Amino acid sequence: VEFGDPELTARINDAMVQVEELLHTELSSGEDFLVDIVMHLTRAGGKRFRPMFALLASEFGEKPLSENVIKAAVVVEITHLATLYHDDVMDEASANARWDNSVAILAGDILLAHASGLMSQLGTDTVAHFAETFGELVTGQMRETVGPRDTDPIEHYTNVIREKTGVLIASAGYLGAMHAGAAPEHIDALKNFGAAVGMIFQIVDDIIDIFSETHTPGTDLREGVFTLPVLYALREDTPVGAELRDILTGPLEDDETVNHVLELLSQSGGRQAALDEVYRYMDIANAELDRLPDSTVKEALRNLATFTVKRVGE
Amino acid sequence: VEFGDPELTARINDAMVQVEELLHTELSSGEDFLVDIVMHLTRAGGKRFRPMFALLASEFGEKPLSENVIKAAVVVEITHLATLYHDDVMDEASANARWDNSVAILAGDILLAHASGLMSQLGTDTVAHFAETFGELVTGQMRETVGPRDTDPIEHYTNVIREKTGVLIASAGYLGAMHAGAAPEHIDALKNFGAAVGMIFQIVDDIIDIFSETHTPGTDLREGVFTLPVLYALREDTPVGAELRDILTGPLEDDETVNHVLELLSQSGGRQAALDEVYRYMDIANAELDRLPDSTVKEALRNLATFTVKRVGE
Ligand code: DMA
Ligand code: DMA
Ligand SMILES: [Ca+2]
Ligand SMILES: [Ca+2]
Ligand SMILES: [Ca+2]
Ligand SMILES: [Ca+2]
Ligand SMILES: [Ca+2]
Ligand SMILES: [Ca+2]
Repeated sequence: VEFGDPELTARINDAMVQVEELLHTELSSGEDFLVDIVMHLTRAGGKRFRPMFALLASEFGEKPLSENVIKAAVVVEITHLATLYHDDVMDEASANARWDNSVAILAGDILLAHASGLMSQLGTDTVAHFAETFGELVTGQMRETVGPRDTDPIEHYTNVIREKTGVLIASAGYLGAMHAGAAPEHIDALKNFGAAVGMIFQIVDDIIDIFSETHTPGTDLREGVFTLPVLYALREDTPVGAELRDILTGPLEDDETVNHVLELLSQSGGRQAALDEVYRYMDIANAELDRLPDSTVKEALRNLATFTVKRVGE
Repeated sequence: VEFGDPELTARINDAMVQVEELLHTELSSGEDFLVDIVMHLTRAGGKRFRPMFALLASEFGEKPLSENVIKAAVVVEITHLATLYHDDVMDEASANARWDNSVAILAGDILLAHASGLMSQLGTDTVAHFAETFGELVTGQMRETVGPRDTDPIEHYTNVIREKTGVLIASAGYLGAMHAGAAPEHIDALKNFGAAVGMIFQIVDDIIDIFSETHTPGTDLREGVFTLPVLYALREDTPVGAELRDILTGPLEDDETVNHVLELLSQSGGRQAALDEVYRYMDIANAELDRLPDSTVKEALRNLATFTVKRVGE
């Protein structure tokens, strides 16, 4: 990406190239018929936020951007891609679709095999950390799939994001810093910062989905997914809260009902409630950066979080 | 199981209990809603052939049946269960079935997370070995899914079994022996023996599916899966080979066509061709046991293979 420091920008950009090379090698490893399938399902790329965060984190150690830092970053990104493959097959909830599903399940699995190969060269602490991280991630997908049962819907939603999204970003910071040989306190801070940042990104995304116009809103609503601002509004002891409770159980479908709900939400206190929750995570993020030495990298991380927050408020 | 040595029988049976305990702990670890799902999909158990083979293999090391041997065995069995979960979802090729599929995909994934936790305590060599093994296994499932393309159907079939089945049994022998501290030659022999045995079990199973009566035959045929004896028969320059080629492309369905094919196969040389291939693997198996010290455990392994072979010939 682009930071204040142009010296930083260049170092990082060079490392991102090394990450992309090793990643491509792994995605294209194996028997022809299998590689063909993986390459056809290749997502067409991404922002690579997770490996970049791992690279930034490594700047706090004695060996920034070293070969094992690049390898850890690739492990994190491979894991990310594997989960997308498995998540996509489940978003699907005749025989040319049952084939498509087998294929993506196996693509996700071969990716995990590749990731494990690299982790074997990174050490058992990485494997242990990965096992916990991937377990959490899978727990988040299961949690989302089963729903809130009879728990508080806001706690459920928070848990789903912490697990499905937060932990892997926390892991990028952890592994980036650890394989750079950073101090334990700094490793821990970057891990915690990643977790807080994961919460910020998702809640901000959810706010935008409901309250913004153009770069149509209400995507989550149509699918029947009620995110933080909606959950807060449904809680209110007001006429708007009451009307939202009475509508948001029945048939979700026609555009007119969706647009009425969207207006109700704009009349509710849900946006600001979600935004205050974003601010609380930003306070957490800032407290973690507090544990790190002042530097342009620290400020680049702070800005990553702050810029996201500013998409929805100040 | 039951071997000649009753002293062996007791040692092994005690270790299998320890394997079952740790396995159950892992399958039942995690959040309530996730454990509930895993336990509901628990296969209802199995023969545990793979962990038993790992335990037998460890008898050739300085530390037979030690705690890490038990842990390796559980890793192999967890991996086995994970692949079944993913394989089952693909054998499936409306919304209460799309839910069932997400669930099994995630169950297989949480199992891999559990396996990785244990491997982190077993060392990087185990993780490396696992990465290769699981990669092969996934390659076999993909290979079966895509079909033989334009390769020799017999080579394809052999590759599918070596990868889908053989490698994990080879891995049980490898890991059992290695974590017992066996000598490299012995570790290697037990690994190779496991691979040969995997081929024997599957080909014998396929022969039985076609040529036996009661403990109905032709399961694979109905599903359109042509195993070794069928592939050999389809190769023959005889009237029976010609008639099989002309039938085994068209509509596979009615019982009368199935039963006619079954009779044709009994008139062909396919059974004996498959059986000679079994004998060739048995020769390989015996050559591997040759590398191991004489002992009741060696003979128990030999008998495991020999007893299987005798289900279909002498
Ligand atoms: C593993 C993982 C988080 C996949 C995508 O999750 P998501 O459902 O938040 O993404 P999308 O909404 O695009 O399906
Ligand atoms: C991972 C794995 C080998 C699952 C079962 O394979 P299979 O298709 O041979 O078993 P089944 O024939 O019972 O589906
Ligand atoms: Ca999804
Ligand atoms: Ca969104
Ligand atoms: Ca309004
Ligand atoms: Ca199957
Ligand atoms: Ca069978
Ligand atoms: Ca006959």
